[PDB]
Amino acid sequence: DLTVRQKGNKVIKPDETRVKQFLEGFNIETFEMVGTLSNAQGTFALVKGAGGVHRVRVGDYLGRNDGKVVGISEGKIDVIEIVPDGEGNWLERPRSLTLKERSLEHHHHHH
Repeated sequence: DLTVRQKGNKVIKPDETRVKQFLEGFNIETFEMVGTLSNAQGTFALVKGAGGVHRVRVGDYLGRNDGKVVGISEGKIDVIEIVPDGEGNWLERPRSLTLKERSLEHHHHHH
């Protein structure tokens, strides 16, 4: 196992050597929280994307921004994603994925 603590930023640039997951090739926002599981085994999160279903728990990663799992609720999932600062450096991006539901929004320019 490994510690999940982090002070400041300690962010790093993306590479073509790190773990290459099928879901890691798609945006983190494109995904939509489907459900959540909680039992003796622990707390897992169910999300849909890339034309399929995926399951990850605290510690795992998802999205091209390596969205790490930090929080898992019944109606929202807290995860830390990596995003650019605007010059070249990266930074942490705490985003919460709420359970899928009726909604709508336009698309973003920068991907």
